[PDB]
Amino acid sequence: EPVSKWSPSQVVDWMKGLDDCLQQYIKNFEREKISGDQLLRITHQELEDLGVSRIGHQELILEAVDLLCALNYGL
Amino acid sequence: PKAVYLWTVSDVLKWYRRHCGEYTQYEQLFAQHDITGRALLRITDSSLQRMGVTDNRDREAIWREIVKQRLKTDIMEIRDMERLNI
Repeated sequence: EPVSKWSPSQVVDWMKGLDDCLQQYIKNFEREKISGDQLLRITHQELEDLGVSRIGHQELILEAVDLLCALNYGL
Repeated sequence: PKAVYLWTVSDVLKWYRRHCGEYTQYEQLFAQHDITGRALLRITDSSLQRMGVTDNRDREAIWREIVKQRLKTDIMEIRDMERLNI
């Protein structure tokens, strides 16, 4: 399934496979119902709004999205 | 010489003290923002600004160190990869 199709629950299952230090952000992603399409389109400002104020943490999430995006489109 | 992708925030602050030592007042921003090696490879001039390095000259000096470390990293990794071949 393309990531652009993922439901909010599928985004949360993906996040659960990421670094231990990002697990704290899962409640916010869940509350806001971030879909797969929204995740592929995610920005630094959207992460800040989702409670990710540490720039190190923003960059780990963005690194992981960039990797997911490359896989999605088979780059 | 541990590769930057493997650097902990501790390794980042050691890096900072060595190369950005004259700008010791921003050292704790890197701790507060949890800048690991992996983050250090991604941040931009804009991130530094958002983190609190508002002074342009101080920011350019730090940014120049970051770019220098990234080049060093890239070169040494190429050299390492060539030794393993392939």
